[PDB]
Amino acid sequence: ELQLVESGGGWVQPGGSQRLSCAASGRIFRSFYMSWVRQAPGKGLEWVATINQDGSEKLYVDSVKGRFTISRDNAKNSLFLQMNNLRVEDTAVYYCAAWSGNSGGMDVWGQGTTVSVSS
Amino acid sequence: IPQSLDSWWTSLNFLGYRWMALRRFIIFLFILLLALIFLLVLLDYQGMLPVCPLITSTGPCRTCMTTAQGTSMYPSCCCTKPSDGNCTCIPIPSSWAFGKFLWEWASA
Amino acid sequence: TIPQSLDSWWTSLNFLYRWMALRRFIIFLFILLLALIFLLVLLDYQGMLPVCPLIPGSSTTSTGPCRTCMTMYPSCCCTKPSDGNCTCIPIPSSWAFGKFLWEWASA
Amino acid sequence: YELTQPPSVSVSPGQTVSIPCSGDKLGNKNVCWFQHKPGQSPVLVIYEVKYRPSGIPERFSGSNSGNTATLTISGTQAMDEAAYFCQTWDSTTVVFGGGTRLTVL
Repeated sequence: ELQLVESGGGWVQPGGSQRLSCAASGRIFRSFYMSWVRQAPGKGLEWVATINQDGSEKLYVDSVKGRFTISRDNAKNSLFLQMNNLRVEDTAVYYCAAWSGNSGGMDVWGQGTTVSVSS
Repeated sequence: IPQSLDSWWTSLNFLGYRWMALRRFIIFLFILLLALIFLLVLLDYQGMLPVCPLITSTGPCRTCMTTAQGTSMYPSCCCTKPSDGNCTCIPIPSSWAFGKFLWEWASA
Repeated sequence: TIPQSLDSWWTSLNFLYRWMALRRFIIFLFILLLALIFLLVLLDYQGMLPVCPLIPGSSTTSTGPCRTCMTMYPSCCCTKPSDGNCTCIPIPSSWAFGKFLWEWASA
Repeated sequence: YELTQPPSVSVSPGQTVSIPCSGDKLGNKNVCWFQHKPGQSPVLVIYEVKYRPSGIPERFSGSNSGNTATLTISGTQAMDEAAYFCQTWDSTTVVFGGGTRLTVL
């Protein structure tokens, strides 16, 4: 099916910016919705962002509205989430999920890139 | 291609040019019809012919995905709610949807 | 009766026993295929051939999932990941197969 | 949207666990269940309340009755031990549950 590999995670000071990249392998990436879901350290899953096929509809959770920008490009088959001005509570592991049409939910998931905002 | 079919037919019979061209054109029309029906069969084989099988019980409705771009989403389930049926939703198969609809239609 | 007339017409075009039987049989097969094609066209016109049109993106989305079946004609649709509700479009009664193929060819 | 799960439920191998997911009006909504294992990506276990993706063992099943949902696991194998999150849609934002830790004794 789809091989999703995230990247772009590392130590950053508070208020910095990161660009997490999910490099989906396969043309079928173009058809599905994608989403970024963060599991905070020692906490449960938390939804971050959702993107449709073309990018007309971009949905964020109330905690990150106005700070994160989800986007995708279909020529390179990649899903980029740009987080700006991170807060100390945004530390998490961000997962790239795909809403496959043969599943009915976030069935295809990526490794999970460990963001770490700290002093 | 039409020449081979014409030769085959005249051989079956016995194993001016305008009407020969007319016979060739009718042969080409038949070949085109066969090609069209074969194309329909192939597209159904590949399962992008969303013929939902009806004519009971419920089923899953999956996520919406767009086929070959176009902002239009390929349907995943077929839903009906009469005024007193409680409504049912049956998924469209990835197998021969048209063929299955024809079969479970011709059964009754 | 029809196959003999058909091969006689073909002979007339040509000329300005087992072979005859085989020719009649292949003509019978071809005319049966054409008859089934016409039957499919008739069924499509009458409306008894549900083919799903591709769901428009501009769909307003329902107030609940498909299983609630909230706004019903035999529509077909899929659950939208945006809000968990599903965007449904009725099957066109008049020419479902034809309209779906026209949409497919338009892209 | 307050969506609640027990902190953890544990059983011996063999019994059947009914993980609850209590949320208001949850009967109207459809619920998905994800299985997250420490160090592995989440796995979609149930979608549309009662339906399993291809490859998910038939042990898993889902249920919904009023303002609550349930994930039923039968014949708990030694691998099943994981965290289980129930997810729904408030209006347009997906809310996940707290997540219950199933441990195989």
